[PDB]
Amino acid sequence: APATIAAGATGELTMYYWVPLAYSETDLTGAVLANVPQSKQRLKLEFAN
Amino acid sequence: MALINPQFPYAGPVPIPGPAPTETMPLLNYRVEGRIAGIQQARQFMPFLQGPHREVAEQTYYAIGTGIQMGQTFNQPLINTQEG
Repeated sequence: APATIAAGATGELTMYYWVPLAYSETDLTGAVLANVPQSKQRLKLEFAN
Repeated sequence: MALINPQFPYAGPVPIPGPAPTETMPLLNYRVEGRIAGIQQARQFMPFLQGPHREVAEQTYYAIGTGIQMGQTFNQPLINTQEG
């Protein structure tokens, strides 16, 4: 992100989030079985305004 | 394994203020019944094949035949009239 957007300028931002389900890549505590065709999942995301 | 000081000994522990005795006793946490959700599919479209592979390639063959074998016009030798 730019540290300062001046009067009349445009800034480009980038951000990465890791939304965890399992605890780590070697500990599967919290992981989700998703081999079920009729049961959907859902990931709701609210963004800024 | 401490040594008792005979000049300055001490007694056992005296009562002190306490930490509100029910607040050191926990509740027993109450599990409800659960379910691995959904109807599971029987098979998965796997990204790798599940069988063996071969390290080296071996040359295969198939038999073929030749053809109808014909006769020939040989160059024929001379007669052994004691020169040969």
